[PDB]
Amino acid sequence: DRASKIEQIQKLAKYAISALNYEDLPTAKDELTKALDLLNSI
Amino acid sequence: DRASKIEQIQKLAKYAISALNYEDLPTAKDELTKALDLLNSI
Amino acid sequence: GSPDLAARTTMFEINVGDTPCVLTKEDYRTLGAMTEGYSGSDIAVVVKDALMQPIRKIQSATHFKDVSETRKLTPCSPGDDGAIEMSPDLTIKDFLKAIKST
Amino acid sequence: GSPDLAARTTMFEINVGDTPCVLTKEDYRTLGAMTEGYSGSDIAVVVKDALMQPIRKIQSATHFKDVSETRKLTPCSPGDDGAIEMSPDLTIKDFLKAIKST
Repeated sequence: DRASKIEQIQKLAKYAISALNYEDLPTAKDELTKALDLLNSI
Repeated sequence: DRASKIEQIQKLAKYAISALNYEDLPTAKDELTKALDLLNSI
Repeated sequence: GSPDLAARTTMFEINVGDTPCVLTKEDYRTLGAMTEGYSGSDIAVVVKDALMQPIRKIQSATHFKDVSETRKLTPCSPGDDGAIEMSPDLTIKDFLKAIKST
Repeated sequence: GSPDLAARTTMFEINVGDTPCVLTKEDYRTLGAMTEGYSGSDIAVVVKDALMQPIRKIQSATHFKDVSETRKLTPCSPGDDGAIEMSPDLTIKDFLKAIKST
């Protein structure tokens, strides 16, 4: 972990980006969050 | 705006990703934030 | 003098031509006004950029949903019922995007 | 029987060979143990994946800093003094990454 946690944030922040490509704010505001919380979990 | 605000979040969330590629948590926790706040500004 | 929302309307038509889409006339009238002061090459470039879009959507978006004939997966958010993580139509919204990006 | 942290040490060497890097012996001793139970093809693949890395860094990272001879910009976070938005060395940390990704 960590080396992966740092890798999963990116995984999240990507999905989030991919989500805004359909204006899906819901998913976005969530993944961009599950990600941030985790960067604090670091 | 908006059509752009939605475009600048992605711009942020990218930089954030690019930042974690040097383990730079500082930048990350910031851009991934300036971005989120803005998705709420939507 | 350059095209006048009237001449710009037809210009969008012409460049799209047969390309499978559904922008009703209404939609063209709009893109004609969005382009006040644009030129033929301009409007023409514009339309070349749109299109190549349905393709970009499937190139960047890594998450496809099934809308099936047997099966027909396409780019989707992932909060759309069935999102299958794995690496569409030309709405007026597509010509909209390439208006700013040029 | 497969290589034993000893045979795996040299295997990492061999595949790197002359490739400009600086992993001191210490570093190889490490990658030799990380690979307990690995095979020649394995360790060999592993090393092919590392490398091609310095290249990926410059391919994905769109933000280069100047560390200059006249000028020599490279991939950087952007919170590094001088980050110039616009589209490196083989540390032991590079062989580290491709250990998980395989």
